[PDB]
Amino acid sequence: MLEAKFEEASLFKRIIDGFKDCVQLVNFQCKEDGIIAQAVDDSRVLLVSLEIGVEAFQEYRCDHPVTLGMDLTSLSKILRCGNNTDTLTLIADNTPDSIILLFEDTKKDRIAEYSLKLMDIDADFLKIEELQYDSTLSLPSSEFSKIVRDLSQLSDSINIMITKETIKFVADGDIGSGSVIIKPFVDMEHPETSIKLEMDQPVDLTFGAKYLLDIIKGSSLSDRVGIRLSSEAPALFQFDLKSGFLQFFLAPKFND
Amino acid sequence: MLEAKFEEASLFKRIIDGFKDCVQLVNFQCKEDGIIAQAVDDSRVLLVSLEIGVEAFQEYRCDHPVTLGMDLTSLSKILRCGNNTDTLTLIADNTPDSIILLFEDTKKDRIAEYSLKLMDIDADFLKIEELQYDSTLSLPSSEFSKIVRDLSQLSDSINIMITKETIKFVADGDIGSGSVIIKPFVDMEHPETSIKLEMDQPVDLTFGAKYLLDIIKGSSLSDRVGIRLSSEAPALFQFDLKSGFLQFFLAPKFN
Amino acid sequence: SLQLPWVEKYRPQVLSDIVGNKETIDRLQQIAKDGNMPHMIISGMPGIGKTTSVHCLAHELLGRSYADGVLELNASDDRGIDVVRNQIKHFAQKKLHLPPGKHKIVILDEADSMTAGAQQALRRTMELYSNSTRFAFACNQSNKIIEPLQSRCAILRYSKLSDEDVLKRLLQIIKLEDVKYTNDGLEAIIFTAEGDMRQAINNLQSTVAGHGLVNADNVFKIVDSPHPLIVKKMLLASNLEDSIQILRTDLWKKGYSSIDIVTTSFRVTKNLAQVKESVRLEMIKEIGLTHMRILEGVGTYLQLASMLAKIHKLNNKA
Amino acid sequence: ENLPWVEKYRPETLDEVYGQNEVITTVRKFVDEGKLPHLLFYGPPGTGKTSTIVALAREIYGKNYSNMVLELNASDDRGIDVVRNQIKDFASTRQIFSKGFKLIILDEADAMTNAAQNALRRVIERYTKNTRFCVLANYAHKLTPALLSRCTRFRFQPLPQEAIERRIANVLVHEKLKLSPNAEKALIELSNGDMRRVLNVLQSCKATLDNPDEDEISDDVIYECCGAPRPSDLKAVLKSILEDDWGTAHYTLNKVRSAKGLALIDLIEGIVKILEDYELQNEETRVHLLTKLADIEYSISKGGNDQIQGSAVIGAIKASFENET
Amino acid sequence: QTIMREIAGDDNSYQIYEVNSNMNRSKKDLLDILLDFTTTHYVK
Ligand SMILES: Nc1ncnc2c1ncn2[C@@H]1O[C@H](COP(=O)(O)OP(=O)(O)OP(O)(O)=S)[C@@H](O)[C@H]1O
Ligand SMILES: Nc1ncnc2c1ncn2[C@@H]1O[C@H](COP(=O)(O)OP(=O)(O)OP(O)(O)=S)[C@@H](O)[C@H]1O
Ligand SMILES: [Mg+2]
Ligand SMILES: [Mg+2]
Repeated sequence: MLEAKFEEASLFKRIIDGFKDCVQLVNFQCKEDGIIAQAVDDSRVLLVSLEIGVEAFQEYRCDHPVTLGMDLTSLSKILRCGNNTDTLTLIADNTPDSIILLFEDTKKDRIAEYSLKLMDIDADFLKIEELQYDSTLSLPSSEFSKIVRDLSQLSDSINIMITKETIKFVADGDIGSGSVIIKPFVDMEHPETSIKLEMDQPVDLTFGAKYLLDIIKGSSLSDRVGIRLSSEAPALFQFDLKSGFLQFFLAPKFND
Repeated sequence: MLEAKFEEASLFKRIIDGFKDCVQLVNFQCKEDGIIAQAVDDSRVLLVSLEIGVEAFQEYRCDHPVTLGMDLTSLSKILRCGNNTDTLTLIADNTPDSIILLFEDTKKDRIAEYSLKLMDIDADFLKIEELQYDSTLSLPSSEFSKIVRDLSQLSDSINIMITKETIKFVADGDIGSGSVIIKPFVDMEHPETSIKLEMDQPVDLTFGAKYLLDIIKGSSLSDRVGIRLSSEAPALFQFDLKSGFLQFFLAPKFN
Repeated sequence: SLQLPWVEKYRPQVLSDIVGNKETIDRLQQIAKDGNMPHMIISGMPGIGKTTSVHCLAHELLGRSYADGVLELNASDDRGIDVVRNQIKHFAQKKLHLPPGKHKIVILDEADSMTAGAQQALRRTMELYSNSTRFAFACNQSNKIIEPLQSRCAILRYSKLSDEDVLKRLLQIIKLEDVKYTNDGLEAIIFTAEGDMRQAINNLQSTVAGHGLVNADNVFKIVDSPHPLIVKKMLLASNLEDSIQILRTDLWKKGYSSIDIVTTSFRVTKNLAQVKESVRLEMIKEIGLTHMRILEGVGTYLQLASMLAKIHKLNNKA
Repeated sequence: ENLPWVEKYRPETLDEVYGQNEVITTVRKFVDEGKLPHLLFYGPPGTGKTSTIVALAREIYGKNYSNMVLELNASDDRGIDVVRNQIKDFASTRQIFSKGFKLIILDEADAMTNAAQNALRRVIERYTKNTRFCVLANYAHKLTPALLSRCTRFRFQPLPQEAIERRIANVLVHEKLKLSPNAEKALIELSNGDMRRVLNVLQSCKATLDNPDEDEISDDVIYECCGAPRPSDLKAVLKSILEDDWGTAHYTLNKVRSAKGLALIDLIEGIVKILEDYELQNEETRVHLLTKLADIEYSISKGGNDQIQGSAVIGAIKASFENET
Repeated sequence: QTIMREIAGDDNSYQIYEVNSNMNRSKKDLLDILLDFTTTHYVK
């Protein structure tokens, strides 16, 4: 029960590229108001949630909810075959056993259809608890990715401190240390590079380098990343989209 | 205390990249006139001598002389952390155990400071004395780089024959032989592409191909390369800078 | 939440608080005061205060530079050939400015679990960079460290803590913790400690937490070992039927394995004084024979019964 | 359903752990207070250590127990490397959690090596703040003093009859079974503080019944299902040695051993246990009997010919009990 | 080292390249270095 039609095909390619490294199995839940998906890695440190609304559909028909498990390695391999001219169409029957990926052009009769077998891991746990965050900040995805790949070389743990009207990234390692402090600004030419920060309470907590590199590979989805920080709570790193958002729930580290 | 401010952050990155592959451990001895670096090869064959003048920094204090022993791999790693528009600042305290690299910007947005832990290195002052090199040939860096790059695949040993004001590169092998010959000349349209020679006595020396390939990694700081060969002294491959020189001391083989 | 154990809450933060081995501790204090710390291998039984001594010496030697001048490698951390060839060598080659005489300390705690090749690679590392860093091992067994490593260090063999030092520090802890003590209870704590000071502190803490006033009976309720008085009565009874009944009921039916019964019997007999020395040694020989038979595989009830019968013969006769 | 009675009748809470009462009371005081130090449950197998820790972990950690508790077993194909890997990954992750004190249940730690035990001690010391260990073992003499000093030891004793009989009554009525009093006494005295053995023997006795609805289980059924010497057989051998001729005693001993498949070691132990109940006029009788039978058992363990060992048993008993007469 | 000190007469003159066990003494890690050291002259 799914008639998913995408106006652009490569956007879903960046969507799965964001999913790729973090987790290898997601059981998608397709509903009448769009497609949602949530998964947790094997180490139970990183939680990925995907929200896709009807706004990113030329036409959508999902009258009955459908559970869709699909290998992201196989989907990535087959989605690399999608041209920039063809458009994606997802079709699922009653109790699907193989999801069909369909491509159609506009000026030439070129049809590309593919079949993907599903999984039956029987895991559909969806848990969301944190709806408030002490610190909310946004910055370009390229900038945050640059900072994290800059500080991951020195240490396996990167601190994100939020001191009064300033952002501070600290990473102390064997070969040395590194402190990248940035201050919010409003670029009058365009807000695409502006740094916005909301300050309620000071925030001081450390994360993992490998996990942070796992989140920042979703920078292809959107040019802006929203970071929500709060003490003794899962951090949030969202990538805004036209119909929804792709946010990551990450577990901090204990220093004692 | 050391406070050296570079006009461009890419200058020090290029200088480090010029010799970051041949040597791993380098002494950055700093004094009032500027920064002098001296790293010997791990094979104890080639010596990299670097001098940076005061006029290469926007600001340079250097209140007292200080030695900054550093590992080239970690230093190159911390240097790659920045943009060309950044103003790299070298900060070190009195008797420092760590060197601070402050990456500022033209507009103060991303003021990022990186610290590098020092290493215990036995400093060995090996400045050359007054030497009368028998040959002194200077050719553009791109030329020499191309010749040795394409001609080291023919043999492991490279012979730069110089006789009767004629430059000849020789590397003989069983599959074949490769010879490239260029004559000195002066061009008014582009003097930087000209060839000069101030030969005094004939010399015919042979050095390793790998080490010449390592030397030409410095063909990114100067347009020309200064070579001074002596029959009974180590060779001197100098790359003249805007404020100093990056000279390579290649040693002769056993007779 | 949790309460800090008296093992950790009353851990000596200075070298003077550490009791036992007065000569070695005084010499370590002098080394920490002056400097030029030699390579050492502190070895001995568990719980006598080896790791505490190493950490206190490192702290007193360095001061504020402890964080960046000491690298600790326990068994939980990796100590393979790659670790020795890279991390330890880079730490030794690190340039840290310390006060004159002071040196960086490489604390390799539990060096008896280290592989032989790592120890061989450590030898050249300590021999080359000895002018900047000094190594400090801490092993339970000193024979597990290779002779090349032992020829470049001053081997320290910490001895078992005597009853006097344990009693002194226990009295200190009881005095700062407001603990009601009795002579029999403290004697029981020393007896169950057997030179393991950590065991003494843990037993005191358990007794105080559970049964308040530290009586000998209260101490012998939290040791989960055969009661020394019960075992002494079993061994020294003039009626063999009573000894057999005691062994069947208070020891075998209560779940005490043959090894624990033999160990308690040996300890009690060694501490026995009313019997003659020859009788003591012969009963110890019988207990050793029974322990041997248990180690071979025959650890049944009949072997312990025969041990009791032989001890009864030896006591009543001869 | 089609499951063994061992898992079906597991103690789902701390109130169903019979026999051990001091440990359960201390554990309940621990959870009520909130102080849960590192625990070491050790004792004879089947005493209820794993049941106790599982019940406590469920009681504290509600529904999150699946993710907040990792149950290890050092006897598996992991070794020091993978075991350490799993412990540090579970203890240092600090996953998104409702509270803390992630619990690690390391079963069969007496098979862990000395280096592995020292490494486990170090890991316990490092991650005490967020992770609590409840290392499980069966023998305390196979554990290094380093691990023994970082955990609160809680010895488990073999269950008392009052409990074993209570669990007998509980299982019997629910499974609709009848145990005759002699058969129940035989099972209680044969378990030797092993509830798992009780459950296995009970299930086998259920399967043995032609009509497992109202058929009462007899003494012989249990004594042949468990594979143990009947008291009647050992008593007959003992009385044949004590009051009959050498040839008749040898015939009875060989016949009983062959017909019941009974080794000489079990015969010696049963004879000693039976003779303990009886009183002897002299003491040299008991001394000589115990010493000679222990020597015979030790020689049997090493090896030899069984005929001479049986003759030695008969002669030792006869000489010892002619000393008293 | 003492023989080198006596032969050279100075500590700085002799150049002994010690291949110890604290490093990786494999062919693909040291053959080129040792061949270059034993083939050409040390810079001095
Ligand atoms: N002589 C002593 N004086 C005071 N406290 C002591 C002494 N010996 C041991 N302790 C205490 O008992 C504990 C011993 O800790 P450690 O020194 O780490 O044990 P260890 O001697 O290294 O033996 P291990 O850990 O089994 S290898 C600490 O809590 C000390 O406070
Ligand atoms: N005190 C007890 N109260 C109730 N049931 C018990 C008790 N002790 C054991 N059992 C039962 O007997 C079996 C023992 O299970 P476990 O506790 O897993 O064994 P264990 O005591 O941990 O010893 P092992 O052999 O080392 S797993 C289970 O079926 C329990 O239901
Ligand atoms: Mg220790
Ligand atoms: Mg178990």
